[PDB]
Amino acid sequence: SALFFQYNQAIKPPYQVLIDTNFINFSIQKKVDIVRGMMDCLLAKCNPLITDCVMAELEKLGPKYRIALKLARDPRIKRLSCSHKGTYADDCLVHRVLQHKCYIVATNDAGLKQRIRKIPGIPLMSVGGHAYVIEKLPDV
Amino acid sequence: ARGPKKHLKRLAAPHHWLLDKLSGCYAPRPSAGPHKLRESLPLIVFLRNRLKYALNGREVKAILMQRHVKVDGKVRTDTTYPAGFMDVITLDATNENFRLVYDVKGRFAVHRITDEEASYKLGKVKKVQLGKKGVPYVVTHDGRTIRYPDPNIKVNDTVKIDLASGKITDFIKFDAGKLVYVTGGRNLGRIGTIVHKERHDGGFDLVHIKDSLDNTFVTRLNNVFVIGEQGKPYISLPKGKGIKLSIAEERDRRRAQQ
Amino acid sequence: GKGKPRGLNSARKLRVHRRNNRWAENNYKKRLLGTAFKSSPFGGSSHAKGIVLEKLGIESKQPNSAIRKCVRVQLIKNGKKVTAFVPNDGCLNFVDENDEVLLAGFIPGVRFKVVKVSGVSLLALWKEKKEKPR
Amino acid sequence: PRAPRTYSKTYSTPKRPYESSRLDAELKLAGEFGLKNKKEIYRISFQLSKIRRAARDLLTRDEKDPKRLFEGNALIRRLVRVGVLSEDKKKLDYVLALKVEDFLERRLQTQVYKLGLAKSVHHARVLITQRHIAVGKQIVNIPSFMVRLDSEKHIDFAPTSPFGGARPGRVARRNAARKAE
RNA sequence: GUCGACGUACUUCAUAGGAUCA
RNA sequence: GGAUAGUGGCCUACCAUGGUUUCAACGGGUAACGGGGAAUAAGGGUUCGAUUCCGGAGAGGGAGCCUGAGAAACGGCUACCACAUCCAAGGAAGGCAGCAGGCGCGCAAAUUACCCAAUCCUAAUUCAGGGAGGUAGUGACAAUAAAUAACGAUACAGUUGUAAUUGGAAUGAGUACAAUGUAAAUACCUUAACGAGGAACAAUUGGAGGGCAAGUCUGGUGCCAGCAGCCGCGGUCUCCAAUAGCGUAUAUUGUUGCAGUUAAAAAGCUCGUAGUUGAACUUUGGGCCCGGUUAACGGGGCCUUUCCUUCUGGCUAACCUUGAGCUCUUGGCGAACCAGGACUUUUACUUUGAAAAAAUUAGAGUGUUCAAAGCAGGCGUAUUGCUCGAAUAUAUUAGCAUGGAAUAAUAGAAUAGGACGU
Ligand SMILES: [Mg+2]
Ligand SMILES: [Mg+2]
Ligand SMILES: [Mg+2]
Ligand SMILES: [Mg+2]
Ligand SMILES: [Mg+2]
Ligand SMILES: [Mg+2]
Ligand SMILES: [Mg+2]
Ligand SMILES: [Mg+2]
Ligand SMILES: [Mg+2]
Ligand SMILES: [Mg+2]
Ligand SMILES: [Mg+2]
Ligand SMILES: [Mg+2]
Ligand SMILES: [Mg+2]
Ligand SMILES: [Mg+2]
Ligand SMILES: [Mg+2]
Ligand SMILES: [Mg+2]
Ligand SMILES: [Mg+2]
Ligand SMILES: [Zn+2]
Repeated sequence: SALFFQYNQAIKPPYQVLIDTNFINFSIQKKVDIVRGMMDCLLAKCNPLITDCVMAELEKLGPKYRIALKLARDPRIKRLSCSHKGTYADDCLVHRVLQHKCYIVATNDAGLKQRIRKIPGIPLMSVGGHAYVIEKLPDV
Repeated sequence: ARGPKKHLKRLAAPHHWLLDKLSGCYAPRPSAGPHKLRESLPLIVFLRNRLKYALNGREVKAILMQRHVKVDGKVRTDTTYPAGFMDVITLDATNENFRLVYDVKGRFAVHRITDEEASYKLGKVKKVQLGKKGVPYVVTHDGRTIRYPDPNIKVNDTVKIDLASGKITDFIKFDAGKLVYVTGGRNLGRIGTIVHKERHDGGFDLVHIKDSLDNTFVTRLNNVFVIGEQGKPYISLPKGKGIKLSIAEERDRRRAQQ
Repeated sequence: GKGKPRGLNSARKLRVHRRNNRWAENNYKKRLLGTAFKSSPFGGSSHAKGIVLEKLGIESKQPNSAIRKCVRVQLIKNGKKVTAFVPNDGCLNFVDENDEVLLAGFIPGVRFKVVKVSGVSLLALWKEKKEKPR
Repeated sequence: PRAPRTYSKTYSTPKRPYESSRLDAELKLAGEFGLKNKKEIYRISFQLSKIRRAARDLLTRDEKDPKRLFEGNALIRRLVRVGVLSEDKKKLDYVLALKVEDFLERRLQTQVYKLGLAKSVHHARVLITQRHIAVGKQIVNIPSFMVRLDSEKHIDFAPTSPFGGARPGRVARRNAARKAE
């Protein structure tokens, strides 16, 4: 009901955006702030969301990625619970978007981007060049 | 060019005249006179764009040729006569007298005065020197040469000049605590009191001025004009009394009065 | 050290080194020396005038073939002979030997297409909105 | 020569016009509001982008900054006056939460449709362009006319319009004369 | 002179790899 | 010394041999008038600027002058160079890079228009003049808004679609009394009367995909495939994108921050001038007082071995004291502060203030019917009238004033030729 052909008529500001594990790496690599970078790209308030699978995925990374773990635990970033055994974040992220059509997916993996692309009405955010880019979001 | 210019483009005119940029292609060039070109208000702008008595330049000329306008007690018939700071403009038919004093925004204001206050003006002593035959004289900011000055009158002082005779009735020395009016720069139109004159030899002297609200600003000595002792100016002051108000305060007051 | 000066008073060396090296670019060298139009098909122009020498594909049996739409044209500016396309054989009727044709960039090897003949647009002729003046 | 008169473009082409989702969104917008072309949608998007960029830039400024206070208050006052922003949402964060639909709803076309003067957005557009709609005492023929909150209650049929108490149009009296003859 | 060198402008050849199925 | 309005090798006479340069002189190129500005960009940057304002230079090319306050003037003069008009052949007259309008090709583009009504300028001057300037005309320059139909019934076909079906309501494109507009006009805004079913009052520019024959061509593991089909025996179609706009062609280096084993690029090696860069150290800490913001944060004073020195002048606090009630008052002493003269290591860096024309950019207010815009306007009104604005920010480097004293330089007492003195 939220989808008009390929146009999602439910996703409206402020946006709820799921943070993928690799998104944080390139956000750090490009010196782009998570909260403001999304604000600049979309010109709207963004509510970043980190699920348990990505959060567990981050902790397994090791001491090298301590900064990303610290940023992931910033109080502004809300947490999303998981009711599934598997810890694979890509499978978790694909699952949630299918259930409810309100989430932006912020990621940089080519494989996960293709799977989300096949799902209709899912805006897909990525970090490239110097700042964030949003692909399938007409209100921009 | 091969000689003096005689035309003035509207975009090149002084900003404080507040001329429409699309009304024409030229603006009144002030004729040579007491005041500098950029510090002067030609009578056409005053009679047309400020008082609105005349609807066009031809009507201004019709008014002037009737000899209805006096500047400093003398009838002027030139449309572009450079009336300027502290100049008394008299219209006897309307029974009205004006003194050209900047408002806080930096633009000449339509300030009406009484006949008693229209009998005199103030002049900043720009020079004091001996003329031929050893006769001392003072040159003021409007080009008036007044002979036999009081010996105590020195540069930067303000002399009260009677228009009927053009003689110095009184004078005010330049000293700390004196009430001053700023006549140049971004602080144009402000009124305050001197605090300290910073003297630099071979350069420009700076004066620190404190306004009634306790704000302090520094201005070059060339832009300062003594107008009396604190709280007791020798002339009636415009509305707002030369106090700058921030944009927020102006908004608040404007909403309050509206 | 990255192989470049980093001292605070080394601006001159950085400027002079940069200026010498910008000449390595082909884009820069062409842009400054004014040789960027040697590669252009028309030698710097967007359109070229030409003289129709012959219609090579006039005789080809298959109608509306690629060959049928080619015309051999002589460039007036330098006299070099080139091949140009016509939109269709219907337009090929308008083009005949010894007319001035305005060429524009476009069977491989044919890089030009006719846009005007005798000072009149082919599309205008093809749409029956003008007559070819002779 | 005379001084230049300023001009500016009120619209801009989007970054990627060919996105299928974008095409569907424009189709829905045009159909719902009866817009003539994509130019109107681009115009509203350009205005909204300008407003939101200004709001973001002000937000970047530290709170209590005089520039932030003055400009943000002015912007919020304008948005509330035109009706896009509700009274209770007087903050710069909610300015970033605006959408093109909010502006489109304020167009005189949609307002004429909603108030019950017209049976459809297209009927409202025809009524406006035919000089039947008056906002106060002023006849307005511009569908893009943005109605303010105060102006909202004064939309009516124009006094000169046949529907507003004037004489019948040319067709009506023409047919009446032919029937009478 | 179907001349040599250089400069310039172009053309062209080298792309498939893993898994499943028959 | 001459000359100039005047400084000056500007020129002259006599003298010295100096002046610029790897921190790039000099020479060369420039499709080089400079700036305010324009575009792009996330930021650094890159490019554009004949072109509405400011300044410079020129009036076909060199040269020289009269007049005048002001000219090396060219809608002033004289010569030469090149062109070129009239001529009775003796002579005479030239300068559109001013407004219109021509040539420069054989291929192309605003009117040889009206007016000084507004803007301002000139004169002896309110009055005359002004191709400066305005008005209108004229290729979709660049921009704003926005018509080409709305509401129903009937009919047909697989609750959807299609109508040269049908009903009476609406309106401007256009025409036009009139009035307004204007110097006079055109136009706009108004408005009598006309102005709609194919509403023929006849929207365009590109792209994609079909289907049809006693038709045409090419090839061959038969009846097929490819090309394609305005052409046959007679006879004189659908969809997609933008939309009063759309298409085509050409064009459109890393300071932040690049790379150098094996696929661009480390010089054969060392020395070495310019250039860039260059170890650490010199007042740290401690004890109090004052007044600010929201217990933290910052700002000032003292004390601690730490006060610039000296002279002069102005005022005078506090301190001693008499007298009259912490306040006045007698008479000494005169700190602090202020003004000036001497006395004085120099910068780099950063903070703050002036300056950086207007227009432009950002930006506040304002129902130009909306908007692009403009700087307007707004409120009462029987009568006479009142009144708010024309804000604010930005602007690099250099120069000026100012607070800091971290970082990085610079000078000092060594043959003492050193500091101080009642
Ligand atoms: Mg001096
Ligand atoms: Mg290292
Ligand atoms: Mg009407
Ligand atoms: Mg000599
Ligand atoms: Mg240039
Ligand atoms: Mg040149
Ligand atoms: Mg220029
Ligand atoms: Mg000249
Ligand atoms: Mg010429
Ligand atoms: Mg000359
Ligand atoms: Mg001439
Ligand atoms: Mg001239
Ligand atoms: Mg001309
Ligand atoms: Mg006379
Ligand atoms: Mg060395
Ligand atoms: Mg060191
Ligand atoms: Mg500076
Ligand atoms: Zn999960």
